[PDB]
Formats: sequence, C-alpha cells, structure tokens
Amino acid sequence: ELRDQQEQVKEDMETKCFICGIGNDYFDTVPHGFETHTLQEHNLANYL
Amino acid sequence: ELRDQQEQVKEDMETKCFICGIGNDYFDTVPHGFETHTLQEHNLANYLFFLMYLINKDETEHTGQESYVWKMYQERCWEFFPAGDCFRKQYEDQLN
Amino acid sequence: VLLTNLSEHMPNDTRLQTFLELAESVLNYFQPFLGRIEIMGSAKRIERVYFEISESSRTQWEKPQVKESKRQFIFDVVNEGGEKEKMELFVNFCEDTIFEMQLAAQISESSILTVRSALFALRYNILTLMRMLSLKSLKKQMKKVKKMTVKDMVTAFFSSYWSIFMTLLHFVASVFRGFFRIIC
Amino acid sequence: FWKKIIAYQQKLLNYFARNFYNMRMLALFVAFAINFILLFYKVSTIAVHYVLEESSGYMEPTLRILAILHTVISFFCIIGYYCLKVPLVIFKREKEVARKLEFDGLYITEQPSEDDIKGQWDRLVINTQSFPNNYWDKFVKRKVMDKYGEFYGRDRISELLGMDKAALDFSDAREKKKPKKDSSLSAVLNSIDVKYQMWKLGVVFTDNSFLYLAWYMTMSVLGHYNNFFFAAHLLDIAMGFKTLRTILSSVTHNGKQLVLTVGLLAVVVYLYTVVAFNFFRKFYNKSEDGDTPDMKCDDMLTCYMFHMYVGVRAGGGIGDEIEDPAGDEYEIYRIIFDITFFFFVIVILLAIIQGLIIDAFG
Amino acid sequence: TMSVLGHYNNFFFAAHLLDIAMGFKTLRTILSSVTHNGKQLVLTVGLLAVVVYLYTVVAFNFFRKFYNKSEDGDTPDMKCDDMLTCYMFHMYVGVRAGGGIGDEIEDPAGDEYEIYRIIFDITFFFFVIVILLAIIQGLIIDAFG
Ligand SMILES: Nc1ncnc2c1ncn2[C@@H]1O[C@H](COP(=O)(O)OP(=O)(O)OP(=O)(O)O)[C@@H](O)[C@H]1O
Ligand SMILES: Nc1ncnc2c1ncn2[C@@H]1O[C@H](COP(=O)(O)OP(=O)(O)OP(=O)(O)O)[C@@H](O)[C@H]1O
Ligand SMILES: [Zn+2]
Ligand SMILES: [Zn+2]
Repeated sequence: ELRDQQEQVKEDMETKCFICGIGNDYFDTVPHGFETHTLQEHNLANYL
Repeated sequence: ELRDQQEQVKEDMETKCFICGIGNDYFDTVPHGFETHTLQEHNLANYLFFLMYLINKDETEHTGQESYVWKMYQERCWEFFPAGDCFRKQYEDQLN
Repeated sequence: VLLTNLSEHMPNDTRLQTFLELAESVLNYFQPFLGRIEIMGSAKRIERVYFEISESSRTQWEKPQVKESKRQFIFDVVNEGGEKEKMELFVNFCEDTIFEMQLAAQISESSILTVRSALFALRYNILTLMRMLSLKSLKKQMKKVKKMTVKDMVTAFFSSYWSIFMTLLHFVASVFRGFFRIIC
Repeated sequence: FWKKIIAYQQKLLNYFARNFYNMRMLALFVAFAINFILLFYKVSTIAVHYVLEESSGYMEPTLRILAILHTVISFFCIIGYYCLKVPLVIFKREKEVARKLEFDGLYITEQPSEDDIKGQWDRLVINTQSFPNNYWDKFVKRKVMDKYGEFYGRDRISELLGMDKAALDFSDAREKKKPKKDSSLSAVLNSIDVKYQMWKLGVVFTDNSFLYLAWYMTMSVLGHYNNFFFAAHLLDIAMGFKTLRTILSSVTHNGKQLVLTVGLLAVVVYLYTVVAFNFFRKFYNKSEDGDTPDMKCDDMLTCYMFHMYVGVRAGGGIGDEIEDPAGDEYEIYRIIFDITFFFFVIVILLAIIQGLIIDAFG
Repeated sequence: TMSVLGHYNNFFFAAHLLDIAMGFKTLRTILSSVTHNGKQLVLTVGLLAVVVYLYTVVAFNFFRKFYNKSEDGDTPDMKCDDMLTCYMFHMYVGVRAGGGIGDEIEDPAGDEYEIYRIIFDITFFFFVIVILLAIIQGLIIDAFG
C-alpha cells in the first residue's frame, strides 16, 4: 500500500498540473509544453 | 515491484511512441496505424542507423538535411527529434 | 529512394502508382536497405529523411546481445529515466550501440538421434498393427460373421481399441529401450 | 448388412463420445471409493501378508468389484477420447500441414528441421489420397499445384502430393471403369487408406492426453496385481477439479524460478559444507557413546548429505544439530557460520519460495 | 439458546464471544481475508490430505520398519502397521512437525533404503511443510490485496 501510494503521487504529479489540473497531453501538444507550464506558468513555488 | 516495473514498461511502449510520444489511438484511427508509425516512421532503430550513417559519412558529402542534423548533434541540441508532432499531423488534411 | 519519396509525398497519384508497380521488384530488393526517419527541419516543419541501412549494421543490430542492451535501456529510461533527459539518454545509448556494433563487425573475420529413434519406433509399432489386416483373419471371419451377432460386433469393436492400446504400450516400451541404448 | 452393422458401430461411437466426461468423472469417484476402502488395509503376520480387516465381511468383494469396474471405465474413457477428442487433434494437425504447405512451402521451398518430430511425421500424410480428411479445405493440393507447380515442376509437385497426371486427365476424358461392391469384404478392405491411418495413429500416440489416458489404464490394470496402484489415480483431481487447477497454477506459474531457487539452495549449502569440512569437522559427532564416534563430516558426500537433510529441515539451521561451540578457538567463526546459515538458507531462500508463490497468485 | 444453557453450565457463556465478528467491523475486515478465499483454503487442505495419503501409501508399502515409536524393546509400538494408523500418524505428528515426517521417524543411516528414504523426507518437507503452507499464506495475502 505504501508503494502504491508513492506511485500514485508520482503518476498524478507527472500527468496533471498541481494548480490548474489540466492533463499533460494538452500542454504537450507543444514540445516540452507540460514541463514548461509546470515550471514557469503554474509553478507552486512561484505561488508560494 | 519488479513485476510492476516490467508491466509499466510494456504498457508505455504499447500505448505511446518512444520518439514523438503521441498516443496509440490517434495513429490507430487508421488501421494498423500505430505499429506502422512505430515501425516505419518513428522507429528508434532507424534513428540509430541514421546516426551511424551520419557519423560514417564524410562531412563534405552531407546533404542539407544531413548537415543540419549533424550540426545540431555536434552542438548537443535535440530539437530535430520530433516531439508531439509527426508527418500525419503536419499533413492531416492533405493526406486524407 | 527517389520513388519512395515521391510516393509518400504524393499519396494519391495513379500515374505514380503505375511506376510503383513497374518498380516493385527494385523497391522489394532495396526495402531492407532503405532507412526512413522524421525530423523537425529548418522550416519549422516535420520532414522525412531517407538514408541507407547497411546489411552489416542490420545484422549486428539483430544479434541477441544488442537486443538485450536495447531492452535494458528501454527499461531504464521508462522506469527511472526522465522526460527532459530522454533524448540525451537515447543518443548515448545509440552511440554505445554503434561503437559495439562496429567493434563486432571488425572482430568478425571471414536430439536428431532421439527424433529418428522415435520415428523408427512409431513406424515399426504401427506396421506391427497394420500387418494384422493381411493375415486373412478377415477372410476367415467372413464365414463366421455371415450370421449377425450383436455381442460379437461389440466384442470386435472393443478388441480393435484394445489392440491399439497394446500397440501404444509397445511403442512406449520401444522408445524407452531405444533411449537407454542411446544414452549408454 | 453393412447398412445395419455400420449404423450400430456409429451408435456405439456416438454414445461413448457423448458420455466421455461422465465416464471420466465416474472413474475419479470409483478411485476415491477404492482408496477409502484401502484405508482399512492392514499387515498381518517373515512373509508380509497384506490383509483387509473388516467387521462386516463385505468390503473385499466390494474392492474386487470396484477394481474391475474401474478398469472397465478406464477402457471406456480412452474409447470415448478416441471417439470425441481425437478428431479435433487430427483437424488441427491437418490444417497446420495444409497451411504450411500453401503459405510457407515447408515441403517444397524449405524442409523440416530434421529435429522436428511433427514435421518429419507430417511428411507422410501429404502423399495420402485421404488428406484433408477432417479439415474442410479439400483443395489444398490444387492450391499448392497452382502456387508452386510452374516454378518447381508440375510433375514434381504431382508426385510430392500424390496427384496422378496419367489418371486424372484420362478420367476427365472417356475412360471405362468398374465400381466395387460394398458386399465385397475384399473391396471394403481395399477402400481403406493404410498410410493415412498410419499417420493418424502416430499423431494419436504422440498426443499428450491420449498418453495420460493410457497411463491411467495401465495403472488401473496394475491395480489388480497390487491394489495400492489405485492410489495413483488420485493424481487426476488436478484435471477433474478446476479450482484445484487455479490453486496449482500458483506453484506451476513460477516453476522454473522455484527449481532454480532449489538449485541455488543446493549450491549455497554445498559452499557451507565445504567450509565445515575444511574447518569445523570436529563438531559433527552425532553419537552419544564415546566408544563409537559417528562423524557426519569426515567425508565430502556425507557432510553434504548431512547439511541438505538434517540442516535445511531444522528450524534453527545446522547449529541446532551440530555441537556446542562454547569455549573453542573457532567459537566466533562458528557462530558466524551458524547465524549466516540460518539467515540465508532458512530465512531468505524459503522467503524466496514464499514470495514466488504469492507473486504467482497476484 | 446458548444464554439459557449457560445457566445449566456457565461455560456455555463463552460461545457468545463468537459475536465479536458482527460486533466489531474491523474484525470483519480482518476475517474477510480468511473468508474471501475460503473455498480455495478448503481445497488446499483437501489436497494436503491427498498428498499426505500418497506419502502414507509409500511409507506403508516400503518404510514400515522405521515407524517404531516406543523406547522399550519389550513393547514395539508400530505407527504404520495399519493403513488408518499410518495415515493418522502422518496427518497428526507429521504435518505439525517443522521438519516433516523425518523429524519423528527413525534414522535412515546405514540402510539399503537410505537414499530412497532421504528423498522421501526431503520431498515431504518441501511439498507439505514448505509449499502447501505457502499456498495458504499466499491465499490470505492475496485476499488482503
Ligand atoms: N504546479 C506544478 N508545479 C511544479 N511541478 C509540478 C506541478 N504540477 C505538476 N508538477 C510536476 O512535478 C515535477 C516536480 O516535482 P517536485 O516539485 O516534487 O520536485 P523535483 O523536480 O522532482 O525535485 P526536488 O524534490 O529535488 O525539488 C515537475 O517536473 C512536474 O512533472
Ligand atoms: N519508436 C518506437 N520504435 C519501435 N517500437 C516502438 C516505438 N514506440 C513504441 N514501440 C513499441 O515497441 C514495440 C517493439 O518492441 P521492441 O523494440 O522491444 O521489440 P520487439 O518487437 O518486442 O522484439 P525484439 O525484442 O525481439 O526485437 C512495437 O511493436 C511498439 O508497440
Ligand atoms: Zn497548471
Ligand atoms: Zn512517433
């Protein structure tokens, strides 16, 4: 159960943005779009 | 955990292309489209063979595309690899 | 390569289709040696590139240890590899594979008895059963079967399968004897 | 005469084919009954006379009747198998041969591996005049003739497949012929195709389920000479019950891993035996009397057998059985020896087996 | 009825402790692991009885001399001279033993059936003690998962 919970956390963070909640595919229609969005546009550290 | 990791590898390779990363459904809108794309258009073995061919070919003898890929490879720049795009998406309306 | 480029860039062209049938044999010959990839060209478009794959390169790629290396690399890049470094890891793997394939090309310099015994046992033990048909036993039994007997019919019908089972037992015994004589 | 005898034969064949499974289940029930009776079987006394004890006095005729019935049912089960399941095997085999002839040319362009018993045996059936006897496609010979005849020779394909140019053409033309008589027993025997029957018999003999049923019949027959052979039929519960198959799938799913784990255990135990035989021989006395010293590690084979037999089974490792290391100049080394043996063999490897079974379940 | 019988015998009131399964729901969650695969567990127990019966048949036909369980030479106590006695011995004293039936039967040292009996004991330990109990363990763990 602990292993599955860690895997679920990893999958959720890798497949959807923490803030807006949009899927990674829409952002990845542009190359590197998902990590660009999650590191520049909707970074939780930036909100903090 | 080892079994789950092997299953994850199999699922990822069966559901998305290694190079472009597009899902299998879009390619499978055409019959046998996914394996056609992953074995002819975006085969990783084909990219490896292209790297070997480009390395073994003389620098003066490269064509324009070969020189472009060669200079980006020498400067360690990987945007020549298609990411989220392919021929079928560039020419979706023209092709059909 | 010219014809393939033209065909793929003009998918719906009957006139080009004709030349494709005229050149099927040449394209069939060069199909294993023809490489095809897609790149993002200078015009900010996806361009398709055709090159030559050599027979030596393909054989070295198809050798089993290279396949194991490929499987291990895919496992690694999928499980612990990241998306941002995927194309760098792939290029490093390609370079290592290319070097080892070239080195292998450089270094490369220019039960049946059991099956036969089983076949012999099958043939012998089935011919033993088949010889029972020409013993004139049926000819002799004709006069005795002129009169109908349900019990006789059922007895013979069972006896056929009993003989089949006995022949299978003889086959198993012969196979064991031959296998032991071989291993001795 | 044939119109009634062949009909009766077909009636019997159909009955056995229909009741194959019921006879298979009754054969298990009868075996379970025989073994329950055998649970009341004692040794009476030199010569050892196995005697069935019974207060009622009726169970021994019951045992004899049940043994005879079990043997008859076992024979009926193999007859039912030959009536019902064999045609499917022949159909599949004929289909595979036909499709490898057509789409692969496995007997024209290429040849069997010469270590493939299936291909070498199926070489025979091609020339037979009764091929696709079970497979629906009756035109495989003509299809192969069209596909490979012009290239490898029409006549050559003809003798390879048994086709007859001289007969086919003149039969299509006007040829006077004479039919046979069904009342003629000689003609009835002439009608059969001996080579195809030979091929079919070979395939049936090579079939696994037929071999299992033959083993069942042989054990049932041997049970009359020794009644305890009827206990071997209790092994049939794996096929009889499917939930037992589900349970046993956990063991059989990772059978290769389990066997290799057992081999690794034998290697580790052999290494421990080498260490003990080179350093700790003095501690392997297993005799209480001082007059008779019983050394269990004075020999390599004896020490290895001791470690595999008495050591692995012991819950505390080999240290539960070997002498006390207290007050010796190898005390700490032997403590390390025993603790590592317990940790690796008793704890870890058995845990590997446990995990393999649980992983198979999951 | 059990409460009424408790007045005649006070120890019948211990039967009401079986009600904790319905009283507490976390106990139901725990017991669901056992009851989820109850059919599999029962059939595993039956398979264990069949395998032990086969081992009993082998021992009764070949290894009867090793089943003496009496220390005094005057009184020989044979535990495998009879089919039922030998089967009960294997099911009771054998399965419970951590090392299999060999932990309890005599020493096979210096006998003409020594290697056969060593194979007997090792296979008994591996199949009954190790594998079948592992099957039960795995069934419970799989029910949890
Ligand atoms: N709103 C978001 N902000 C940041 N990361 C996000 C967001 N939504 C999803 N992610 C995912 O989280 C990843 C970053 O994970 P995280 O913030 O835990 O740190 P890290 O990059 O793994 O490393 P470290 O823990 O060393 O800082 C991103 O690469 C992205 O895939
Ligand atoms: N870019 C890609 N190139 C090749 N295969 C891909 C790609 N993306 C996804 N795949 C998937 O990988 C599968 C091929 O797997 P892989 O390359 O490991 O070898 P394989 O065909 O399984 O056999 P082998 O290991 O014997 O060469 C394809 O059928 C496809 O589903
Ligand atoms: Zn966002
Ligand atoms: Zn792709």
